[PDB]
Amino acid sequence: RDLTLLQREERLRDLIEKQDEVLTPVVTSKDPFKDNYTTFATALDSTRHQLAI
Amino acid sequence: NLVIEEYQRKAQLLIKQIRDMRSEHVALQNQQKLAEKVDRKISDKDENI
Repeated sequence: RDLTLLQREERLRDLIEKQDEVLTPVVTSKDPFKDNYTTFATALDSTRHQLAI
Repeated sequence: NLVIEEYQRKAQLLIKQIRDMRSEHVALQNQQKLAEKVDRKISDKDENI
C-alpha cells in the first residue's frame, strides 16, 4: 500500500513541477497583455462601426 | 489416515506460504529503503496542487 501511494504522490509532484515552471511565466505575463489587447480590440472595432455607401 | 495425512497436507501448504511471504517482506523492506532517500517534499504537495 504505502510504497504504491508514495509512487503516486512521487509522480503527482513530478507532473506538477513540469507544469509550474511553464505556468509561472504565462501568469507573470497575464493582465499587461490582456489590457493592451482589450484596448486594441475596442479601438479596432470602432473601424467597423462605419457602413460603406 | 485422514487426520495424519490432512495434518501433513494443511501444514506443508502453510510451510510454503509463510516461507514465500518471509522473502517477499525482505524485498519490500529493501525497495522502501530506496524511496526513504528521495521524499523530503511532503508538506509542499497540497500547497503546490
